[PDB]
Amino acid sequence: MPIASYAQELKLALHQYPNFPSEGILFEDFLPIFRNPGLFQKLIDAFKLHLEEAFPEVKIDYIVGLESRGFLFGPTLALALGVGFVPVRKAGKLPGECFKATYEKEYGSDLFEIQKNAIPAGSNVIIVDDIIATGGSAAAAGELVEQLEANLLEYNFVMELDFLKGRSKLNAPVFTLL
Amino acid sequence: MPIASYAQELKLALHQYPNFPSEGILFEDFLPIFRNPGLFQKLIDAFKLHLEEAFPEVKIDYIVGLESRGFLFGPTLALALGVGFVPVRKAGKLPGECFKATYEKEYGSDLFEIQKNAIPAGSNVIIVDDIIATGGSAAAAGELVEQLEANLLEYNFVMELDFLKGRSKLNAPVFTLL
Repeated sequence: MPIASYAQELKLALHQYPNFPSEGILFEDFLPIFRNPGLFQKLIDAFKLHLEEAFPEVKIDYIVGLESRGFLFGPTLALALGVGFVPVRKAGKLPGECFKATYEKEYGSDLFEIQKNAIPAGSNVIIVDDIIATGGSAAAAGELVEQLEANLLEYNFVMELDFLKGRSKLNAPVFTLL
Repeated sequence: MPIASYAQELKLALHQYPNFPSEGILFEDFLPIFRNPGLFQKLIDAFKLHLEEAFPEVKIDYIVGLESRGFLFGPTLALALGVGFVPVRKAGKLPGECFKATYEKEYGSDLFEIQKNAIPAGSNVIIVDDIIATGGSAAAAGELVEQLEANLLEYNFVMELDFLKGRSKLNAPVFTLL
């Protein structure tokens, strides 16, 4: 059926890569989806249909995409929904005043930013990305949305993979298409 | 003229930032465009209008976008045109067999990749990105398209900025919207 029909076709288009990006990790490459407009259309329609059914009476203001894979489908989904798109980037890339969030890893940390004036306080947003695994960048994006005094309605991911490092807690509902 | 109207309105949405990313460079941020679906669509319509005039009797097979600002509008443009999208990424990120190209800077280098199986030989391609300044990544992307034995029809950029380091030679015509 509908969302499930699209999910099925998209799953079959993924390419499996064992031991990537590290040994033991079974990677799934979604890039083939973008190479074919027929498949790309179904990816966007699947998320659009999901959001229309998940929030029939709640207004979505922005799609927040995570660098860089979330940039591949997030902006198009935003346009398809008639809403704005705002990126979360690795620190040091965005111009202007930015809110910052840190993801502490075993060794070192990952810094993320979002432009302070990009989303008004009270806005409702959906954070999107390709893969949800350890969840570091997703959790960080969540903190940034909170600093903007915006509401995180849900996270939308294309897939879930096991990067062998456990899972960081996400403080919002999660929908994973595949 | 339609494309003139789009360009003028899009230019007004840009935000200036002195000395970014480094001292002496006057940056222009196009991110506000994506925050407004009406403006975002005008950006897409502007590039569509250009390509329809530039390649009336030539089939475009793929839009190749550069990481990561090219990912913000490249996929969207691709789907709007009904063609495929393929990313060029900084080395070490893409899964699968990849072609490699190096951008030699004065005191370092930037390595780029494209998946070998992403584009069939003989395909017609348009490379897109936000800013054309030094042209380093753009030149590397051109070399990658050549390794795929594909035809580079043109480069499409949103804007041109002066990064104070000259501009590398590009082996294909260039179109800059703003």
